[PDB]
Amino acid sequence: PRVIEQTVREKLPPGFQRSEFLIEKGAIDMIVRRPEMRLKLASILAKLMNLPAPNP
Amino acid sequence: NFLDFEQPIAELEAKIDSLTAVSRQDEKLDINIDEEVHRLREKSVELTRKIFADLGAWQIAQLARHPQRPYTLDYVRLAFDEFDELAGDRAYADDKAIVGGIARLDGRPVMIIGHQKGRETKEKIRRNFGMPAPEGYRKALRLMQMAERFKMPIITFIDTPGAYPGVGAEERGQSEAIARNLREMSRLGVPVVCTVIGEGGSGGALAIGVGDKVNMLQYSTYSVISPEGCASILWKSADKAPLAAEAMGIIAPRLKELKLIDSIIPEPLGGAHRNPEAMAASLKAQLLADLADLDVLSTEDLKNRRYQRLMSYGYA
Amino acid sequence: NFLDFEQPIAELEAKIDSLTAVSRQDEKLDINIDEEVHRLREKSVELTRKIFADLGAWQIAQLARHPQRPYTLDYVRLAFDEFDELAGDRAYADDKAIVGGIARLDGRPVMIIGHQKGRETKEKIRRNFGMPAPEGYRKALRLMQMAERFKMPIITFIDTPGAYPGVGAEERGQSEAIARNLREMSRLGVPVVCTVIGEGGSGGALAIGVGDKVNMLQYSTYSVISPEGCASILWKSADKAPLAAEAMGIIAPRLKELKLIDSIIPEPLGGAHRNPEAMAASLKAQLLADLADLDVLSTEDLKNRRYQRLMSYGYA
Amino acid sequence: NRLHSLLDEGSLVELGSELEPKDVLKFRDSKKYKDRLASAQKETGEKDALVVMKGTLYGMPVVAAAFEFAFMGGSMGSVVGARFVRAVEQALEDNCPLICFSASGGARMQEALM
Ligand SMILES: CC(=O)SCCNC(=O)CCNC(=O)[C@H](O)C(C)(C)COP(=O)(O)OP(=O)(O)OC[C@H]1O[C@@H](n2cnc3c(N)ncnc32)[C@H](O)[C@@H]1OP(=O)(O)O
Repeated sequence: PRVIEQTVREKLPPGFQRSEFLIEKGAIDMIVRRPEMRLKLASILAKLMNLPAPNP
Repeated sequence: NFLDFEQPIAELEAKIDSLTAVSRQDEKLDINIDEEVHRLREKSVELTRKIFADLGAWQIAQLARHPQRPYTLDYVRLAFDEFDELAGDRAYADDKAIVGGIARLDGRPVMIIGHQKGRETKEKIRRNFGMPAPEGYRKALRLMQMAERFKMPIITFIDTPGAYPGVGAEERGQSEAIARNLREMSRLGVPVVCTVIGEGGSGGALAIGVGDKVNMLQYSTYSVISPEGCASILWKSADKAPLAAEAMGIIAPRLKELKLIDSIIPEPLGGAHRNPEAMAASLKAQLLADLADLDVLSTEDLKNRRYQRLMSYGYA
Repeated sequence: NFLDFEQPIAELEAKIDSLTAVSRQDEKLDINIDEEVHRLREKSVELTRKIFADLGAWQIAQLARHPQRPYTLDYVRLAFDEFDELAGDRAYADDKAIVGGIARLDGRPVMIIGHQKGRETKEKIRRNFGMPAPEGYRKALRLMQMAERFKMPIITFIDTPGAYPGVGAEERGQSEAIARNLREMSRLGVPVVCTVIGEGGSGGALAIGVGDKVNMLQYSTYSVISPEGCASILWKSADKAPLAAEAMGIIAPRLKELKLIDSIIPEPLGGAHRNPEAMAASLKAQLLADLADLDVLSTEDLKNRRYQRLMSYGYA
Repeated sequence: NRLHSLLDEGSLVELGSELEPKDVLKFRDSKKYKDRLASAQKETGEKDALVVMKGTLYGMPVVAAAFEFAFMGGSMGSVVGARFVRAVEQALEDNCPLICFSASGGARMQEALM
C-alpha cells in the first residue's frame, strides 16, 4: 500500500486490499475463519474428489 | 402485498391468523378456536380452488412474479443440503443477481447456479431485482468449468426478469460474456439440468440453460422478450400487455406443448407461496428423478447426445 | 534531452547539424562543408568512443531509459513487416501499455507482444509510461492462446518499468491475471523467444517472458525490483540508488554470466539511439538465428524441453 | 503449528527437509545477506520459509504446506519452489490434493532473478 500511495499520491479506498473488499471485487472466493478451516477444507476436498464426506 | 384478483382469499386470512392469538389474547378469551379455524380454513380452501380454477396468461405472469415466491436460495435450503457458497468472478466484481455454489445432494456433490431476487425491498435493491451483470455470467462460466473439471454434475436454476440493460453491462461486453458462456457450455462433459422457477427468460438467462434437460414450473413463463416490452414494441402500447401474453404463449402449457421442455413441475394448490415446502419437495423429487437416468451416459456419448439435441433445436 | 554525462558529444552535434543548413543558409554562403563536416564527425566519434569506454551500472540504467530509444513499435517497423495490430482484452478495456499483434517474418507469420512507452510526453501519458494494467495481460494471454491454436510461432518483447501499481490494477486482480498468464504460457506448444529491449523487469514483465529462449541488449537491465525502490527499501535512502545498482548486478554482463539468458545483443556504438537502424538489423539477425534452430523440435518434445528448462531455474 | 492444526496427529511426514539456504549470489546490502539468513535461521528454527508435511485428513490422504512469515517476510527461495515441486510430485505419484497457505512479503531480493 505504501508503493501505491507514492504512485497515485492520493488516498486509498477505505478497507483497501482487505479480504472483505477483495471478495467484493471478485478476486476472492470465500472468507473462512481459522476455527472452521479444518472442517471446511475437509468437506470441500471430499466433495471435489467425490469422496464420502467426513464424519463429524 | 397480494395481487388484484386475490381479494376473496385475502379477507379471510386476516381472521384465521388472529384466532391463534385470540386463544390467549385478553379478557380470559379461550373460545372454541379449533372448529372455527377448521371451518374458516375449509372456506378459504374452497375459495382458493374456485379462484385458481380460472387462470390467465397475465395471471400466469402475476403468479410468476408474485412478490412472495421461493427463489434459488429457498429451493436450495428446502431441497438441498450442505450448500457452500462460492463467490467472485476473478475479474471485476461479484454481482449479487447470480448466486452460485457447490452443495451435496443424496451424497453426490453438485454445482448449483441460479439467480436470486430478494424478499424485502432492501434485498431487492441490493440484488438488482435479479438482473445479472456480465461479471456474474463470467462467474457462472468459471463455476461451470470447475464443475466440469472434477467430474461433477451441474444443476442450474433460471429465475430472472432479464439480463441487466445498464451502462456498466454494455460497457463490459455483455454480449461478449453471454456468447462466451454459450460457447463453453456446449462442451461440458457432465449433464446439465435447468429449471424455470419464478420468472425467467429474455435470452440472457440461456447462458446457464443449455443442457440435456429443461423443466418448468406450472406457473412460470419463459419468453424471448418481456410481455410488457413485446406490447410496447408490437402493439405500440404498454396496456395491451395481457393481449401480447395471450398471443405469445408464455404460459407453461404452451411452452410444454411446443416440445421445448421436458415436463411441467406441479405446484401446491394456492401456488408456490402458500406451501413452499411442498413445492420444494416436488422440485427435489423431480430433479432427483431427472438426474438418476442421465448419469448412465458416458462423457463422450453425453456430449454427442447434447450436440444432436442441439441440432434438434428449431423448426427447420 | 540528453543525460548528464553526455555533454562533450552534445555540444559538437549542435554545430554538425547546422552545416547542412549553412550550405544554403543565407548571404550566398556555400562554404567547404564536406571536409569540415567529416572532421567534426571524426571528433564526435572519438569523443563518443572515449565517453562510452567508461560505463557504469547507473550509466547502464540511464541508457536503458534514455528518453530516445527504439521501443517495440520501432523494432517491429525496422525489423519486421506486414504488422497487423490486434487490440481488445474481451473483458474491460485495451490498455495501451502493451502492444500486440500478428506479423509476417521471412514468409512465416509470427505473434509479436511487447510493451510500448512513447516518444512525446503526450504519448507517454497516453501509454502510462509502459505500465501494463491487468487487462493488457489478459489480452496477452488471449493472443498467446490464439497463436498456440494455429501452430504459430511467438516472439515477445519486454520493455516496461514495471507492472502498474494503480488502484484499478489492484481492484481488478493484478496478481490473479499475472498468475493466469504464467500458468498457461508453460503449456504452449510453440517456441517462445523474448528480448529485453529498453528497460524491463519487476516480475510483472515475466508474464510474457517464460519461454525457450531469453536474450538481452547490451545496455538493458532486468531486475526483480527497481533500483530506486531497492535503494529506498534496503539502504533507507533514494540517493544511494547507484550503489544498489552496482551491488545488484542489473547490468547486462552480470545477468549474462549468471546463466539466466542466452546471449547479449550488441548495440551500435553511441548506444541504440544513435543508429536505430543498425540496432534493428542486429536484432533481426539475432531473432532469425534464434528462431531457425528452435523450429526443429516437435510440440510434445518442445513442451517437455521447456518443462525441463523450467526445472533448471534456481540455484537449488 | 498451522500444519499441526490442520494435519491429523500421528501422520505428520515432512518432505524435502534436506534442502537449506545455499546462498550463491554474495549480495552486498547495508548488511551482508548471510547476517539476515543466519539470524532468521537461528530465530525461527527452520531452514526456509516453506514447511512441507504430507499428512492425512479425516481418513483422506492429503499434502499440506505453509509459509513462516518470520523468515524474512516468508520470501520464496529456491528451496521453497523445489519443496513445492516435491509435494506436487508426491501428489501426482500418490493421488491426493495439495494445500498451500500463502504468507510472504514478496520475492527474496537477495536471490535476485532466481
Ligand atoms: C518486488 C517484490 O516482489 S519484493 C518487494 C517488497 N514487497 C512488496 O512490495 C509487497 C508488500 N510490501 C511490503 O512492504 C510488505 O510485504 C507489507 C506491505 C505486506 C507490509 O508487511 P509488514 O508487516 O510491513 O512486513 P515487512 O515488510 O516489515 O516484512 C518483515 C521483514 O521481511 C522483510 N522482507 C519482506 N519482503 C521481503 C523481500 N521480498 N525481500 C527481502 N526482505 C523482505 C522486510 O525487510 C522485513 O525485515 P526487517 O523487519 O528485519 O526489516
